[PDB]
Amino acid sequence: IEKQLQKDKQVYRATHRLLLLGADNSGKSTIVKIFETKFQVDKVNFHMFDVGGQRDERRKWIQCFNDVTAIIFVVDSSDYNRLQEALNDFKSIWNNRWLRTISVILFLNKQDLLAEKVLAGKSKIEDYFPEFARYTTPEDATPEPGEDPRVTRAKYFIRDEFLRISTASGDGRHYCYPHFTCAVDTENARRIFNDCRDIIQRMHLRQYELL
Amino acid sequence: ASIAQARKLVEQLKMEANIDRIKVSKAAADLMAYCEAHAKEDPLLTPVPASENPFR
Amino acid sequence: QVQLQESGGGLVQPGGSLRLSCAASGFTFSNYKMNWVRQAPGKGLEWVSDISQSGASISYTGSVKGRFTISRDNAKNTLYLQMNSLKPEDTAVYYCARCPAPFTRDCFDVTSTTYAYRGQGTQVTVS
Amino acid sequence: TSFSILMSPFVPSTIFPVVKWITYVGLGISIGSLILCLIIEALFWKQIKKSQTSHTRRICMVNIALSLLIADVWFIVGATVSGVCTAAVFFTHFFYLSLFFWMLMLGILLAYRIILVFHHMAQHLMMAVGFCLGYGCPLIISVITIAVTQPSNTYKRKDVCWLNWSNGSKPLLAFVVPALAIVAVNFVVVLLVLTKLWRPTVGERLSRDDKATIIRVGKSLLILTPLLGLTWGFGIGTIVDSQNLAWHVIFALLNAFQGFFILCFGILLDSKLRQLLFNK
Amino acid sequence: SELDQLRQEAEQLKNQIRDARKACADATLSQITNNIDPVGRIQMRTRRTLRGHLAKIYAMHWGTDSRLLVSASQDGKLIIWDSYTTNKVHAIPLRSSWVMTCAYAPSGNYVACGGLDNICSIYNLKTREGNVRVSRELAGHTGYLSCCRFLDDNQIVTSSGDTTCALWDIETGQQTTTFTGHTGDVMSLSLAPDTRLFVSGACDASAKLWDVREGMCRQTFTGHESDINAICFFPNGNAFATGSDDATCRLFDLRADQELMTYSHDNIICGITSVSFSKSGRLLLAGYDDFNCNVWDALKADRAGVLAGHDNRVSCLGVTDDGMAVATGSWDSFLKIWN
Ligand SMILES: [C][C][C][C][C][C][C][C][C][C][C][C][C][C][C]C(=O)O[C][C]([O])[C]OP([O])(=O)O[C][C]N([C])([C])[C]
Repeated sequence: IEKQLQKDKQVYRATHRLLLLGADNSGKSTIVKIFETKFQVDKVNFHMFDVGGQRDERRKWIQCFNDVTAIIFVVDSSDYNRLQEALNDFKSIWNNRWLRTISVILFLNKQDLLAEKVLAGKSKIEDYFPEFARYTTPEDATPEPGEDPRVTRAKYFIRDEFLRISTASGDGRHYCYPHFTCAVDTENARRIFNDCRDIIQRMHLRQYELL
Repeated sequence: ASIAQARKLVEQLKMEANIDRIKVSKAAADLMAYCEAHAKEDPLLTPVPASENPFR
Repeated sequence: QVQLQESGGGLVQPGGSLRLSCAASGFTFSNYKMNWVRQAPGKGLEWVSDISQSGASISYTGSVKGRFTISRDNAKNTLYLQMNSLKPEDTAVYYCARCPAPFTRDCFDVTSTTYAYRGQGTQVTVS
Repeated sequence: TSFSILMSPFVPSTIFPVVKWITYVGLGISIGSLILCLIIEALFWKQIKKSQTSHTRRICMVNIALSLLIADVWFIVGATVSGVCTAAVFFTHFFYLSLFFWMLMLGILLAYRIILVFHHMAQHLMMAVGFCLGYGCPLIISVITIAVTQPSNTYKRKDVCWLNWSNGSKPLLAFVVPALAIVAVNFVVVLLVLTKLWRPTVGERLSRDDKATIIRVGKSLLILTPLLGLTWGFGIGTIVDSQNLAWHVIFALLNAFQGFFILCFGILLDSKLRQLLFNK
Repeated sequence: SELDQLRQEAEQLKNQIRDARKACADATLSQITNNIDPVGRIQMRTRRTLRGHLAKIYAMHWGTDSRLLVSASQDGKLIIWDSYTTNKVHAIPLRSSWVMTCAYAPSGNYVACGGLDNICSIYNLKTREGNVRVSRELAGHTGYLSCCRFLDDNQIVTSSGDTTCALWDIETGQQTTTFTGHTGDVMSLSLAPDTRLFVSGACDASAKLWDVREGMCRQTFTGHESDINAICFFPNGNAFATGSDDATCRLFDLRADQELMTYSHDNIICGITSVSFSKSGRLLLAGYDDFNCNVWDALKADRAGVLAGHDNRVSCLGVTDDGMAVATGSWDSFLKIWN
């Protein structure tokens, strides 16, 4: 009976568990390409869970995901009304006592839809977020080629606003990796693999206390 | 709806009130009586020889 | 038993001032982070502002940033919220919510219609 | 007696008593430092978390600490004292190589955990190769040296009993070249760690100018230098000339204070261990 | 204003109920139990360390013979343990990796598990072939299964995250009786020694007493102020101890229908995960989030011992039927037997 457990030990450690949580309109299923999904990239398996079969009370079953490699947070920038709600959800996940040692990979899903919204001008970010008027595009930020300057400023403001909560607390135990995703993108699996590889590298350095 | 769930709470509260409650002093004594009556057979409360213990 | 009572509310002219008072009983008020949430008609509940245990960490949502003033009174277990420059969009039912876990800065009070730690709330109407 | 004779064939006559006095005080604090380190490791052996990476670095810490203690005490007794003097050469030479090869294991493990993060191979087999090569390879080098140069009488220094640099025999560089090879591989490992930590990670920005990156980089650099033996890199500076007083003094000072460095940096700076020490 | 009138009537009823509790609330158990001598300091040692679980052991359960131990871990493996000799009697892989509860039948033939899959899977341990298979699959809960207990071989009661409790028949496979009335996620329930009635604690800071046969909420206790995670009856069966996330353990009496004693200490700021009673009920053991357990006195509310040695949060603990030993399972994938 010990031989079977030894074989399962290698499989359990080889695979990496990921938690997929976000708003319904954020398009969580789009990130992948019952609710359980599996994808393998660069000869290492990545195993991802999307918990949608429970109620809105998520303060109890979220403790079951304190051993996952990372949390995949999917947020939609096309709806400014629910953007604040997602920020509160991100703040709760980031500041959770049992999730304080888990890095979060943030996806700005459907960034393509945000382009028309800011170019049309009917909806203004400043109405919902007063800080957008004073906000300026960072020098380190790289604007997308073939994109309006207002598009870059609008999308980076949301990314920066999410990162303010990330830098507010954590003490370096866990890190946030923000990414921009369009309606269709085949690099989502590669980006998850790169961040997960980065997370493991930082974990060993922290374990050695070099970090 | 909202009125439906509030109705169930009222009915439950009426039933809760009708139960006769025994005095705490009598109830507290019953718990104390059980503790002293079963104190000797409890292995954690009282010292036990290692021979009787199968874990040592 | 944990019970939260909200006082005040009522019809208010736009640009007026309202001071909602939240009464806390059955628990130590000083040990829990407290929040205010409103539910607009035909819309889900949304978080407004929060107060830390000692009041050091206070934050507001983007829609009431600067307009709203909030504070806690640990002496008599009361939570106070001051609303200024009322607008028609502010017309909603304001609930007084408490984070479940003591000594924590994280809670999930945004939950809709299923929360035992949220008071009944008061209706605020802006003309 | 100078402690620089390990990496320098000749030491200046005027500089030799000065560096020797620095050596004697340096061993005094180091030996006490190593005794404290062994007690802390032994008391907190079961207190550490049951992690594959955490356990293997801990056994590397004690083995480096254990090798340093025995090598240092046997070096002192050899300097004070014909048979007993020359007998201590084999053990002192073997223990120092064991310390060097154990320091390589810490460097290789640090590089392996970074270069290959998904290669979760067997911990028990990986422990075996660390003990096998950490001690067996220095033992192989030591026995080969005595097998060839001991009958030739070139294995013995005149009243010093250390590997010499003269005549047809080449005992000294037979020990030095492995030592420099370990430092060269450990310096490359250190540079790899700096590559990962050079990029700021506080919300994809420094947020405190270059000061935030430097202070985080600086803390890692202090920890890495004694554990991986970067202080032994100054030996090449003093071996090329063998007459520079400035090169000699810094080499003897840091290596003698390595035991103090290990306790102050490898133990005190250990965040998990400091809180555990406070609880006890 | 019909809804407002109904709420006012409920508030008046609560005041009348509260007055009823205070009418018979003369004296306290602490005042009565002051004359008896303290139990004193209790020294406990880890006789057996059960190793082999890949992930955290979220739930565990003891056997009726005080020998077989079953533990559920997030790795997807359900292991039945031989506590006396520290051997794995059986290893049951799980279809769903996330399991939150595990139960061992009083006869020992059946073992149950449940978690985020919203399904209470039951395995037969006494099959003729000898290999463990899913004897019966229970579905119908819309929330995660938090706790399940075996009333008998054919009847099982489960608490789910949909604020409801259900009684399931193994042969039928459907819920015979549904216990509704909780306003929060039910986290734990305990079975009375006579199995006539049971109480379930939810995330609404209240414990409701239920009767299995009638399926009605006999009594409701509101003494805590945070999410309730631990429920356990007194060995007498007329009282139970409840631990919550507010770092307090409270003992309630069924006949008194009020709070008897509170087991809290100022330095404790960590919530309760699991509670249990000894053979006599005088010794109270509670799980904590401070990586260790505390031993309490049920009659004096003072600390008598500390169960250290766990490298993570103590998720679960249990005491044998005969009280021979207490087993503690934490999130470090280790089970420790204490005596
Ligand atoms: C206890 C004591 C401490 C210590 C112990 C020991 C450890 C080490 C051993 C393992 C070994 C490593 C490697 C892996 C395997 C293989 O082969 O794979 C390939 C690669 O190699 C490939 O990759 P590359 O590129 O080559 O990399 C290299 C780097 N290193 C560092 C890893 C070597």
